[PDB]
Amino acid sequence: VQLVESGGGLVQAGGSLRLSCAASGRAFSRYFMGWFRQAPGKEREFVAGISRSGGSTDYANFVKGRFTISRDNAKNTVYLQMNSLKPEDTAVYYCAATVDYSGTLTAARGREDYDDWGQGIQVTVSS
Amino acid sequence: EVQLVESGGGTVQPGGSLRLSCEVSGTGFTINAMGWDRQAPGKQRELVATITRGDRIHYADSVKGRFAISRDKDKNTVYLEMNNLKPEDTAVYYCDVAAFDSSDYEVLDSWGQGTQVTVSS
Amino acid sequence: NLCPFGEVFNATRFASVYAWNRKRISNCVADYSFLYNSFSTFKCYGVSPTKLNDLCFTNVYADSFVIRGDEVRQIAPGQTGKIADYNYKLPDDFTGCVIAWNSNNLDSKVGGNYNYLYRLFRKSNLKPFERDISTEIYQAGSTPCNGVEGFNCYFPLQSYGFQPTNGVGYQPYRVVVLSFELLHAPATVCGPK
Ligand SMILES: *[C@@H]1O[C@H](CO)[C@@H](O[C@@H]2O[C@H](CO)[C@@H](O)[C@H](O)[C@H]2NC(C)=O)[C@H](O)[C@H]1NC(C)=O
Ligand SMILES: [Cl-]
Ligand SMILES: [Cl-]
Ligand SMILES: [Cl-]
Ligand SMILES: [Cl-]
Ligand SMILES: [Cl-]
Repeated sequence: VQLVESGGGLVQAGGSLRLSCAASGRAFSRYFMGWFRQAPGKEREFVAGISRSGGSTDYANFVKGRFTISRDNAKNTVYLQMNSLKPEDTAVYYCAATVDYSGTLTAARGREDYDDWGQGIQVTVSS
Repeated sequence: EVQLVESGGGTVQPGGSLRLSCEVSGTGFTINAMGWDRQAPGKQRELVATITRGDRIHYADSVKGRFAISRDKDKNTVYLEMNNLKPEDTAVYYCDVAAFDSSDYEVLDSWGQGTQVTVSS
Repeated sequence: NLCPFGEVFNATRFASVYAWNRKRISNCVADYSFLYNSFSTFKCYGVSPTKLNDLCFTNVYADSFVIRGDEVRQIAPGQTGKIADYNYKLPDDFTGCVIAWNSNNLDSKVGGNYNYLYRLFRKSNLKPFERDISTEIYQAGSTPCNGVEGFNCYFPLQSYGFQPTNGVGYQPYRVVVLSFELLHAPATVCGPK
């Protein structure tokens, strides 16, 4: 399955951005979806996760209520709305998918928990 | 952790031989492995030889053919016969036991205190 | 007072998976903050990890052991494979979280660390949370083994043999499985709330 990201780019501190990630194929309602970020000089780290039905969300400790993850299964797309952006948020942002085989997955935060990745989009928050 | 007793070791002339022994005493635990590692003054710890459950013997490449490990047939002691010793075999040798409490699976693994082996004229 | 998760996660020694360790967590206040600060796997089933500090459970278990990196995916409800089938099995209705990290720096050694074992063969799959530490010879073919190894007759445990140059899928990973059980009984393992 191919994951393709859009959105992102440059923004002024305190502004907002929406990222999206569209999946190929017909299995998208099977997937737990995650967003990860990779900032200059650090490894990739979890940002947000959402269950296959959208019933459960999960946010890293640095989100602090600022970002919303959402999905539209009828468009094969997961979204990350990012508000009140800080320069600390500058990073390459990745989409990722993992199949919820048991139907009960409510969080997935490890780099090794996902098998398919989007290409990464640069997000830059300027002072 | 399990209580270990090591014996043997010390100084030997190059080409000579030494026998190390490592005894694990007591009861109430199940043994997964008993063996020897070694660590030379600069370098990291490496396997020498070990015996795992089922009497499976594993050797490091640097000792295969010169060292022999064996299990005592009447107690939980393993022996390392070191033959044809050479200066590079000089190291601290450590008994290395993996075991667990047979009732509550508490991990009891232990390194020995280490025994110096010095191969020099 | 504070629940001793540190004794589990930061234990210097971990169990072989076939002899996996269970620690029961009870009569204590559970601070889950350490989960949000590191791990290569962190999947939860039926529970939201950021809610744990406001939740109460009747039993909490922490199960721990070492497996290969490419086996961590078998520590999940519904999985199959030698580890899920023959060593450590989660129930379909598992509620809890599975946490793992690469432990190459502690659990491998030059020339190989053979101290960690797993069960390669079994006549039937484990039931959820079953532990098998038996060492009968496994009959893989039609001929009875009569307790002796031979063609088609195998000792059932195998050593991983972790070497620091193994590919990351074959390196050792330490795993902690946290079970949060909400039973028909008072729920006395709570977060700070
Ligand atoms: C296992 O040990 C680590 C290292 O001591 C603990 O992590 C530290 O926790 C304190 C207080 O929570 C923090 O101030 C440090 O920043 C942490 N250090 C690191 C490197 O993360 C960890 O809490 C322990 N695990 C458990 C379950 O108690
Ligand atoms: Cl948040
Ligand atoms: Cl939807
Ligand atoms: Cl929950
Ligand atoms: Cl069986
Ligand atoms: Cl690999």
